[PDB]
Amino acid sequence: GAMNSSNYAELFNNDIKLFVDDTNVYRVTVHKTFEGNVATKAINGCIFTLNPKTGHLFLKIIHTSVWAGQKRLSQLAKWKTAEEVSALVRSLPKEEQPKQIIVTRKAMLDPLEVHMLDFPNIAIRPTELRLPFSAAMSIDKLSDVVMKATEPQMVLFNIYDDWLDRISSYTAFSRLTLLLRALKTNEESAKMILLSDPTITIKSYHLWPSFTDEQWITIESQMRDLILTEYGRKYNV
Amino acid sequence: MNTVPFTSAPIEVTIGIDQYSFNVKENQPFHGIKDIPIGHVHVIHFQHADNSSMRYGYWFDCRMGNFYIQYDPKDGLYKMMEERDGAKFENIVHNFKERQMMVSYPKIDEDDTWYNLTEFVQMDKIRKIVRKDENQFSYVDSSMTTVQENELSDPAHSLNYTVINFKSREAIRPGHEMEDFLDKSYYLNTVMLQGIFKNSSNYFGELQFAFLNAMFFGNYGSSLQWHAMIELICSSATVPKHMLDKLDEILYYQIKTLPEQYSDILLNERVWNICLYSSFQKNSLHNTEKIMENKYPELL
Ligand SMILES: CSc1ncccc1C(=O)N1CCCC1
Ligand SMILES: CSc1ncccc1C(=O)N1CCCC1
Ligand SMILES: CSc1ncccc1C(=O)N1CCCC1
Ligand SMILES: CSc1ncccc1C(=O)N1CCCC1
Repeated sequence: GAMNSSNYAELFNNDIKLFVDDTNVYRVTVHKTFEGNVATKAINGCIFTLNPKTGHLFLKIIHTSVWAGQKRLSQLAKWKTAEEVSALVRSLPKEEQPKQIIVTRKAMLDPLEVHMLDFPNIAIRPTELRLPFSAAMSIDKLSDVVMKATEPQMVLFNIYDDWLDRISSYTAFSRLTLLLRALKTNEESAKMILLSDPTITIKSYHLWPSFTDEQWITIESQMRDLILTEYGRKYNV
Repeated sequence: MNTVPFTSAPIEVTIGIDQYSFNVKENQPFHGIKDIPIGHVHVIHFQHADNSSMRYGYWFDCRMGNFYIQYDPKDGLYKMMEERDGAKFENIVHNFKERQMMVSYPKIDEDDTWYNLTEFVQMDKIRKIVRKDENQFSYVDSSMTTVQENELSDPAHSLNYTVINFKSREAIRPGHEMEDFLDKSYYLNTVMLQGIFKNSSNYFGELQFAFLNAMFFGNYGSSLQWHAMIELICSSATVPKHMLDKLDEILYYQIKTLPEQYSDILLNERVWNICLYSSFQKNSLHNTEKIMENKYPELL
C-alpha cells in the first residue's frame, strides 16, 4: 500500500521501482495585466521520475506549448504526467519496466492508475514521506536544460553522479534528500555551501561537486546545520 | 387479482409482500395473501422470529404460473413452489378464501408506490440476474454475493448484475483516459446502454431491482450495484433528457419508500453528495434533491 518510515528500506531492494514527482510539471509566474487584473504566464516544467536504487533520473521536460488552448491546467497537468510516465514504461523493455511506481502526491494515483490499466501487475503507490523533490529545479544543470527547451524533450542524468561506487543506494538517497531539503529550505545558503570552495569543481556532467568522502561528511553536516538554522529562524526557536 | 396460498405457517415469521410487512405467530391459521395486483412483479419475503439472520424471499409474476408457499422443516425455510394442476390450485384457493384464512394485499387506490418502484422491472430480466432456470420465480437472500463481489464464492448462488468498474479497460478508451474518467458518457451511452443493456428501460430495471433487493433483504452487494448505476449516470455529461427526468422520478420514489431508520445501512454519503452537489447532473434531479434534503439532511 502506502510507503512510509516503517517500510523505508524497500526502496533499495532489487524490485525495480520509480518515484514520480509532478510538482514541477505546471509552473507559472503570476503578473498584473495592463487593466490591473491578474494573469498567469506558464514556463517550462518537468516530470521528475527517479529510480532510487540506481539514481537514474528520467527528466521529461514539459514545454509550455502543451498548455496552449487547454483549460483547467492544474488538473490536466496530473493527466499529462500520467500519460508521459505510461509512455516511458511502454518504451522500456519488459525486464526494465518497474514493478511499482510511487507517486509523491496522492492526486496522481487515479490519473496514473487509469493510464496504467494495461499494466495490472504494476503497483501504483502513494507515500507518507514528505520528499523534497520539488527542489529539483534548484539543481542548476536540471533547471538549465528545462528552461532552454524549445520543444518536448526527455533528458537522462544520474542524480547520484558516481556516488554508488563508494556508498550504498540507501546512503545515496539519504544524501540526495538532505541536499534537496536544504536547497528547498534555503537555496542561497545551500548553494553557497556546495560551491564555497573553488578547488572542488562541480564536474561538467555532475549536479554536485567531486567531494571526497571526508568532504561529504563536512558538507552533510553543514546542510543539517542550515536546515536546523532555518528551522530556528522560521519558528523563533 | 391473484393469490399465493400457504400450506401452513409452522414457525413464527414476519412476512412481507412488496412494501408491506406483517407478523404470523407460530402455528397461526395463516393460509396466504389474496388480491395481489396483476401486471407487476412482486416479492414475498421472510424474516424468522427466532433468527432474524438470513432474510430471504421470492420474486414472482402471477401471470407466469400458480405459486404457493410451503414450509420445509428439513431446510428450515418457507419455499415457493409451482402447482401445475390448475384445478387443484383453484380449488385450494377457493376453500381458503371461503374460510377467510388469507390476508388481503392492501392496495390503497390512490397509491402508485409499487408501480413506481417496479416500472421497468421484468421477470425475464430478474431470471437472468438470478439463475435458477427450472423455476419461474427467483430466490434472493441477504447473504447472496454479486458476480463483482466474487471477482474481488459459489457461482450458482450469485447475483449476476452487470459489472460496472470506473477504472477498467471497459470504462476507459485508450487515448481518452482523462476524458473518459472525468466524463463517463462513453461508458454510459456506448458501452452500457447501446452495448450491454440495449435501452434505458433495461438499465433502469436492473437499477430498480438492485434497490429493492438491497432494501428488502439488506443485501450489501445489491446496494453497491444501485449506487454504481446512479453514479454512472450522474457522472456523465451527456445523458438523454428523458433518462434524467425518469431517473429523478425513480430515485424520488425509492428515497420516499426507504425506512427512515435504515438510511445509515442503505445510503452512501459519498455517492449522494457527489451526485446531488458536484456531478454534471447536480441540477437535473430536482425531485430527488428536494426529498433527500428534507428527509435525510444529516447525510448531506
Ligand atoms: C540516467 S538514465 C540511465 N542511466 C544509465 C544507464 C541507462 C539509463 C537509462 O536511460 N535507462 C533506461 C532503462 C535502463 C536505464
Ligand atoms: C398484506 S398487508 C397486511 N397483512 C396483514 C396485516 C396487515 C396488513 C396491512 O394492511 N398492512 C398495511 C400496513 C402494513 C401491513
Ligand atoms: C443494505 S446493506 C446491509 N443491510 C443489512 C445488514 C447489513 C448490511 C451491510 O451493511 N453489510 C455490509 C457488510 C455485509 C452487510
Ligand atoms: C457494483 S460496485 C461493487 N460491487 C461489488 C464489489 C465492490 C464494488 C465496489 O464498490 N467497487 C469500487 C471500485 C470497484 C468495485
